[PDB]
Amino acid sequence: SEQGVVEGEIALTPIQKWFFANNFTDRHHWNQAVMLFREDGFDEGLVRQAFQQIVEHHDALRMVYKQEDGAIKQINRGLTDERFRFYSYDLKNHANSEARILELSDQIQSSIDLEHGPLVHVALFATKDGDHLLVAIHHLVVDGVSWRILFEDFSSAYSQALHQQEIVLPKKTDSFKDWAAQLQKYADSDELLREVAYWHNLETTTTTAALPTDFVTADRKQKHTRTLSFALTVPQTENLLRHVHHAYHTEMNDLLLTALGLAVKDWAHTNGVVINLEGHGREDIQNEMNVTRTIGWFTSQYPVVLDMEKAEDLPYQIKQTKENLRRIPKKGIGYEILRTLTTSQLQPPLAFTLRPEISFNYLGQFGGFTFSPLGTGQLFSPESERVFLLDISAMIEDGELRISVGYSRLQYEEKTIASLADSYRKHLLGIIEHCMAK
Repeated sequence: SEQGVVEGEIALTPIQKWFFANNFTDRHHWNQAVMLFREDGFDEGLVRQAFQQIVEHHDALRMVYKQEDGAIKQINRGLTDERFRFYSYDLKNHANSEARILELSDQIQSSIDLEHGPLVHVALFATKDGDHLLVAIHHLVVDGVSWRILFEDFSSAYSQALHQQEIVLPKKTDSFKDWAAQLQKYADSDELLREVAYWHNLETTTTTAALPTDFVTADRKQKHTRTLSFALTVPQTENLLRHVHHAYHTEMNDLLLTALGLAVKDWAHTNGVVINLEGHGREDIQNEMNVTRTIGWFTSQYPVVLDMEKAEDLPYQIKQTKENLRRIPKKGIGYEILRTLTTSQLQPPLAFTLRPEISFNYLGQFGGFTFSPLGTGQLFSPESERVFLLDISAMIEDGELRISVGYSRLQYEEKTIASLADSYRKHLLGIIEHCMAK
């Protein structure tokens, strides 16, 4: 892994190709953001010095996207242009802090220039009760794991800055340019060709059953998106984290998907649902690649087929799903590589016919700052089109496993969604109390 400054054109990864093929409205407004807080406040001269080193260290944050001849070309720029856009607000005397911060946050969320950059927007909101720091980055160069690297490096860069040290960050891992270059070689490799029989077997043995909606609409705009969330108590979560795993020796994704399949069964009255599960995507694509400290959009999407044939036997149900995901090779990273990067007609005719309507994503459990209670503002454009009928996220914060279901109000009433969420909880509690008795 080189430690210099990476420049030049990079190839579009499958998750990047999937973003452009959707043809979103205002595709420049499609970000991920976090809002930080510090009671004693931030120093803007130190925040700028930290981000000046972060964007120089992580070369993927200097990316721009050009639409020449209709095709899209992403170039990793050098240290010649601006590395980030900064916003400074002095709201120490203002009346309403939340309504003013949220209003300014949304404007910063929608002002990302994709062709000329920069893709990183940093906003500092100074109030009478501390300083709020908003960090909004376009989703094309960041994902969940990349944000954990950001929290580590920024907390270290800001620490070295106040101690009047020259900011020294850990050694660079493989660049995002090297990953995408190796991704095409692994795409045309023969190890990936050994997966075609599995994905082809999956696409032919499944029976599609459309999920019921309260209403039918052709308006998939993001402005109609609402979220219904439920959380578990911190004794229920630690039981799920420390006392229920090694009875079946499962992982987090096994128990969360088992209770999800039974929830859809008690809610939509089905026995088979195809879920669009998302993985970290930092798997072994040969060449001994290392992307532990690499920031980028590595998200891998692949359909998972849940079976609710016999929901009475919960022991048989958990073992059914646990062994269902073990059958998947390399965490499904090879699925969309086969439909976006592979340059050969695969000997078994793979058609990619599975169209999942539910998306699942487990973000994981979430040291110098603190996270602000304020929101980040609208992350997508209000005119942006919805891709999935239901977006189900899962994260652990403050010792509480908190599930969130995203839906459109033009398709579901909040009561229909609340039934699926209450059915999802009555199975999560049933699993932890069943796995703790074993």
